[PDB]
Amino acid sequence: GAELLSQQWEAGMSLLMALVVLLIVAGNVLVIAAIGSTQRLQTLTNLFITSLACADLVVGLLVVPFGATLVVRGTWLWGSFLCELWTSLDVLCVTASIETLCVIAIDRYLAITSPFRYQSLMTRARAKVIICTVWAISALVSFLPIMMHWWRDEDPQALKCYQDPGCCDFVTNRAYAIASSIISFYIPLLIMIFVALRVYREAKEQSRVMLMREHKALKTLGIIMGVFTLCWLPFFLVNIVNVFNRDLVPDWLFVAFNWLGYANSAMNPIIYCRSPDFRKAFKRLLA
Ligand SMILES: COc1ccccc1OCCNC[C@H](O)COc1cccc2[nH]c3ccccc3c12
Ligand code: NA
Repeated sequence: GAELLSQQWEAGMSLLMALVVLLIVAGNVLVIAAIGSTQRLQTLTNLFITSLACADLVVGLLVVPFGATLVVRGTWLWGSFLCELWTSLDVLCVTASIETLCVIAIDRYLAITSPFRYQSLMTRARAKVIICTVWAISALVSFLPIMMHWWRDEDPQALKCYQDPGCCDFVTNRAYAIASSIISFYIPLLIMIFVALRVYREAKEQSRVMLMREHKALKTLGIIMGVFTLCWLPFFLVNIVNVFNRDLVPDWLFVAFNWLGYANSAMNPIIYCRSPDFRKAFKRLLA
């Protein structure tokens, strides 16, 4: 009865979760194998795309599976330490993603306003240093505050969760909710939007078939940026609203918005099918 409902729901939800995991992983392996085996896809810009695929891969392999076992079994099975590690990895991947999108926007702005300065300034070795720098900064603002417990609240319902090994709710104090949201998300979001609008203005101020092909590619990048925003902004708006008033937004919708964020990790591989070169490498690799 209660037990039959539980069996039906657990089995259906395990299946949906396996699908999501599979889509995230297969799609981002494909992006990475495509770029890694197609000389024509090995541009500097695509080094940043690979990094973005690595963040989404880590969400497919680690973040979503743990989150799935929690949603399905209705308890955390893995101990306190893995709860904190899982949370740190979650925060890391969102931070690395939006910082990397920001870099991509800046790379394109430079290329479109100073193609020659771009040429002498930007090399493989420098792109790699930029990628490492993004992951370094992202790890810094993710792991250390979570591992030093700067996020913990003193409310008794929070302390209840922190003491129960089967609770892995990321219940935070307000200061951390604000500061961490601004540092990991809002600041790079704003930078990315400001730069992406400038790139649009510059594109509008611009042989003909080659200019077309570039503009198709710029719009692809513009779409991954806009869809990332659409997928995560609702979550981070509710995160701030909750600080000021917990009743304005029902909890089920806050949770749904987190899952929409996770869903973003399956979207870029599909969006890259707008490109002939990606489409051809995908077809070939699936052989
Ligand atoms: C809504 O909770 C969940 C329910 C079921 C399964 C997984 C769930 O996710 C719990 C962890 N999700 C974290 C979110 O997936 C990512 O949240 C963040 C990413 C980057 C910086 C951040 N700064 C912050 C301050 C407060 C809350 C979140 C963040 C945060
Ligand atoms: Na706990």
